[PDB]
Amino acid sequence: ASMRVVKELEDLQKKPPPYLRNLSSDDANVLVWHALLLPDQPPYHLKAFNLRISFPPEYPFKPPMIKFTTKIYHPNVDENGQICLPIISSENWKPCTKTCQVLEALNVLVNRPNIREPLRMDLADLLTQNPELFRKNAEEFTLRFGVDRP
Repeated sequence: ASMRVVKELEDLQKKPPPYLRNLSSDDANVLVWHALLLPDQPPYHLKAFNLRISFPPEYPFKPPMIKFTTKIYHPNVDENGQICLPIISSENWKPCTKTCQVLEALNVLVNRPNIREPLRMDLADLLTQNPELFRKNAEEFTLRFGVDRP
């Protein structure tokens, strides 16, 4: 479990995707990772967003758990950094799924909001109905809470 996680960790730190920075495991726990996500989608591209990836002791039979620690204003994340990400839901989780694929799909989600099945519906509606107003909302919130962009 820690054995699988460490090698996944090493492989990603060595060859990171461009949208993933400061990938490292917690000072103490090897089954918790932290990373900055760098969205490209305005206005989130102004800041970087830190996330906590937790591996359960059962991993890879059980799916890992991702949350944002940095606050983000987004249709698909709640105020506590929670997300619905199919690839790591229990319904869908497959032990042969790697963490890099999890991270890829999260990057996709952040970049391309799912308006059909959102976490924050008002936000989904806003984004469909007044994209420019959404953008102002997300921007102020990004600038206010975002980690500086590398």
